[PDB]
Amino acid sequence: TKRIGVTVYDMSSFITEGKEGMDTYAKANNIELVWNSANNDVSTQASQVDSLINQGVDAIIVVPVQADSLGPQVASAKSKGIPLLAVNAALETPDLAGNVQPDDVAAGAQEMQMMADRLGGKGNIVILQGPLGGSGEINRGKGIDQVLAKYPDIKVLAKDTANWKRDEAVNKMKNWISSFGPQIDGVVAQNDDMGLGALQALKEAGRTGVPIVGIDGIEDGLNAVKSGDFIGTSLQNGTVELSAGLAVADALVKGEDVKTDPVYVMPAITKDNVDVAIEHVVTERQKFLDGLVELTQQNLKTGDIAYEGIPGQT
Ligand SMILES: OC[C@@H](O)[C@H](O)[C@@H](O)[C@@H](O)CO
Ligand SMILES: [Cl-]
Ligand SMILES: [Cl-]
Ligand SMILES: [Cl-]
Ligand SMILES: [Cl-]
Ligand SMILES: [Cl-]
Ligand SMILES: [Cl-]
Ligand SMILES: [Cl-]
Ligand SMILES: [Cl-]
Ligand SMILES: [Zn+2]
Ligand SMILES: [Zn+2]
Ligand SMILES: [Zn+2]
Ligand SMILES: [Zn+2]
Ligand SMILES: [Zn+2]
Ligand SMILES: [Zn+2]
Ligand SMILES: [Zn+2]
Ligand SMILES: [Zn+2]
Ligand SMILES: [Zn+2]
Ligand SMILES: [Zn+2]
Ligand SMILES: [Zn+2]
Ligand SMILES: [Zn+2]
Ligand SMILES: [Zn+2]
Ligand SMILES: [Zn+2]
Ligand SMILES: [Zn+2]
Repeated sequence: TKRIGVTVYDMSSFITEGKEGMDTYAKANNIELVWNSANNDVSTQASQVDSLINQGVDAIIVVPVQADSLGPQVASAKSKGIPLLAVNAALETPDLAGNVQPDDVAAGAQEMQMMADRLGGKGNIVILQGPLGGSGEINRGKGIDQVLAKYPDIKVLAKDTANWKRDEAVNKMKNWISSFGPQIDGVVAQNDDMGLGALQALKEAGRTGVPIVGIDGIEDGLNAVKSGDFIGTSLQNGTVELSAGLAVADALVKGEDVKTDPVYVMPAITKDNVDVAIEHVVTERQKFLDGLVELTQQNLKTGDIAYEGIPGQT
């Protein structure tokens, strides 16, 4: 019956894994999802929101390219009575109907603390950023910086974007390897994909054993934690977070009272608890998806949208 438009920045690993959860929730709730991807382009994404508005969908979910963007489109949707939500990354507009977000400051702090823990408080790092001007790099950078403020013997030799993408990260890391070589003691990657690119560049330079930390716990990232290729990650289960977003959208379409700004807190993932994450995200995906609608409705009650039973969670 309900038609809910989705425009995402790109089909990243996180979004790709999460789409299955969104689509599972939609099918269980009589929602047709209109999927669009903006391939990392703000104007494309603006055009997609315009189109969804023109189509008269019941609600719109934006996973934004840029935080400072889409003002006219979000004001249009609001003026027309179409609930528009930001999910997964932030928008600056005051007109959102819902706002379903990770705590990216916390996640950045957590990854940097994992690295500081590994290094014993001393060493030289490089930092791979998400797309500049997205809330993910802004907020993860703030949390990294909060932790760097405690460690005078940790030095950042370089920081740059690789736009969430593995192969950008390989090329950035190869330039830093040619500049700094074995002065690089660790890599803090703002997502797992970029950390895996760095891993590949280091391998091809003949370096194994360099500490790398990520964020997301995508399939390949969890496997990297299990194998020791990463020191840790922070779980951002897209099946969970994106389905939570859709559930807030669905409640707004139905006129129900709902918490419209729940926060997804990413649990730390290490070799101690990576098995369970592997079951949910890698080896037992379909069993997890069979449970997802129920998990989502329970968690929308507690507000604890990240709960999935990872060791360490409440
Ligand atoms: O670019 C939007 C988000 O910041 C992004 O989807 C991140 O949450 C994710 O960690 C990237 O892999
Ligand atoms: Cl994937
Ligand atoms: Cl699917
Ligand atoms: Cl589907
Ligand atoms: Cl791309
Ligand atoms: Cl306004
Ligand atoms: Cl912690
Ligand atoms: Cl802590
Ligand atoms: Cl993956
Ligand atoms: Zn892409
Ligand atoms: Zn699948
Ligand atoms: Zn699907
Ligand atoms: Zn453009
Ligand atoms: Zn902002
Ligand atoms: Zn307004
Ligand atoms: Zn916080
Ligand atoms: Zn911590
Ligand atoms: Zn050193
Ligand atoms: Zn920035
Ligand atoms: Zn590659
Ligand atoms: Zn190569
Ligand atoms: Zn994956
Ligand atoms: Zn809000
Ligand atoms: Zn919790």
